[PDB]
Amino acid sequence: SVQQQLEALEKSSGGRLGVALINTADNSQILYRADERFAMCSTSKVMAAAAVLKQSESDKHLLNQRVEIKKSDLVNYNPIAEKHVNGTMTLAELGAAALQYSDNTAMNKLIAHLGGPDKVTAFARSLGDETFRLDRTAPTLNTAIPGDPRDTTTPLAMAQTLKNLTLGKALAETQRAQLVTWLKGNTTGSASIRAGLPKSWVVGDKTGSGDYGTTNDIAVIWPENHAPLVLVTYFTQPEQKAERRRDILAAAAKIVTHGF
Ligand SMILES: *C(=O)[C@@H](NC(=O)/C(=N\OC)c1csc(N)n1)[C@@H]1N=C(C(=O)O)C(=C)CS1
Repeated sequence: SVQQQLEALEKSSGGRLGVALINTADNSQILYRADERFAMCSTSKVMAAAAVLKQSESDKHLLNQRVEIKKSDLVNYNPIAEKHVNGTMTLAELGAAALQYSDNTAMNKLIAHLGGPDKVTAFARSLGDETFRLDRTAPTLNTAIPGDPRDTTTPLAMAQTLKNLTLGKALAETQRAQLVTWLKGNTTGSASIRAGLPKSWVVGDKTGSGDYGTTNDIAVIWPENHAPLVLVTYFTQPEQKAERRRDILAAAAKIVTHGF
């Protein structure tokens, strides 16, 4: 069975696997440690970007508002922001960079505008997500220390919220479409969930990487002849310097999407 397959995958993986798939055709779900907390790492950027999109609903000039990028803003990974030092990036461009290239500086600019990590949590709560919590900025929000509650959520919680954000009631249509466009254009998830699905399927996703070999990916999947699927695959390991295992995410995705 699917459950036995996931258990077998986890057993040989040397880590802890968290999976939550929602089939929007009948709202049925495939869950594996779906109620356990996992460090979200960069997958948390979706909530920060969505928070700004929500604001843009009542501020028509927000997305085009320029933000100055200084050398001091650069952190551990910022392939897009680095290209704009001494210049500016609009909030929309920061949203794009944060989601499609997982630019950590872009994420920090989004948090800074919103007023801090706690403001992202407040946004998640307003969506009915009582699990999500953002406590730090990038890159420390990716320490993924075992048992640390900071910057964590559960696979089911994130799956429900991602569904609400991309296919549901969370955002106004234009903003919802914008978030979807950003997710579909992600460049960082080839080897993750996407690697375990038919090549013709359209996918939007946000990956995450951190210490303890934490390897995450959250996605919305559009089959060619079926209703969308929302999938969260989180993976973490016992040693701080473990390698990321995107192959495990691809494997989990293949397992739970069999038949769709
Ligand atoms: C998000 O998860 C973030 N990850 C990091 O910045 C870190 N490691 O990534 C290799 C990190 C920060 S502190 C620490 N011990 N480790 C970005 N996300 C991705 C992704 O997988 O989507 C990146 C490719 C780049 S940085």
